[PDB]
Amino acid sequence: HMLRLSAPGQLDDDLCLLGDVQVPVFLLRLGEASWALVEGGISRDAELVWADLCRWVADPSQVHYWLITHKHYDHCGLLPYLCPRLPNVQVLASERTCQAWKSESAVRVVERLNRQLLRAEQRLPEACAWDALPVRAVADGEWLELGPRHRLQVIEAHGHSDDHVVFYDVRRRRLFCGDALGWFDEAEGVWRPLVFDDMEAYLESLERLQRLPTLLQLIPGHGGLLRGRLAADGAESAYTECLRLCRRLLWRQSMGESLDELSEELHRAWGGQDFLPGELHLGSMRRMLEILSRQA
Ligand SMILES: [Fe+3]
Ligand SMILES: [Fe+3]
Repeated sequence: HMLRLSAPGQLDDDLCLLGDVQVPVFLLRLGEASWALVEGGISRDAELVWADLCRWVADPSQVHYWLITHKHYDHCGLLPYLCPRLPNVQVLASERTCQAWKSESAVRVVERLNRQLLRAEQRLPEACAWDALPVRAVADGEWLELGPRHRLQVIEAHGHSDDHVVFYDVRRRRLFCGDALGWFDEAEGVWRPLVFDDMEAYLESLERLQRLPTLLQLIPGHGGLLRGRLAADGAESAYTECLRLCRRLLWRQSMGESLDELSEELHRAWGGQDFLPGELHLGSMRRMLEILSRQA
């Protein structure tokens, strides 16, 4: 579709999509000899993303930054496998995201979920320890001076997860929004909410993101780049779709429907029977509905 760029390769003068559009890694060209990556993908894509990267970057020591929106397994799975191959990279993540990588139990969930995505054929590259990643914690509101033409602000955007941040390039009216708006369903053309931590924070984050200067490019954690009206109206539409889901929940609960019943229905109606993102399955759908039920 015209308003959505969802193919691997070049997306803008400074911007490329690496790997699988469902779990993409974005490549920013910061200068003649300087690059950044945005989003951290899934572990099993290490060699695919590496192969794509080397088509654009002849010298991987020129990759200087890796920006991470949140701790979910599908947004940091590549780090232990590709960081050893990027000797100059600095991983930029929020305080709470960095904390997840020094938690034994959290690292265990991330690795189990990523291992489930391995094909029987493949073996992962040699990994460095999660607590040995070259990370620099970034704070809410901090300006990331990545290069002479790349200045991105860190914006706290909790609610999808308790650590989630977004990255705003105001020069380009470009927002890397992770999962904070949900999952864009390219079938129906609408956002599907992904409220896995706190509904009030998720909605509050979307209110603040609507107050940004009008977006030209909106780049979520899954599905590629959105432009035109999809970017300009994205945060508002995601807010609307979350309220719409709340109302549907309260409607059907008050007709005696159990959450498991509605979890099944919604999972079906959104296409769950590799269409939905890996993080939106019956169990996590059930978790989101639980969260919305409690906060309403
Ligand atoms: Fe997520
Ligand atoms: Fe995700």
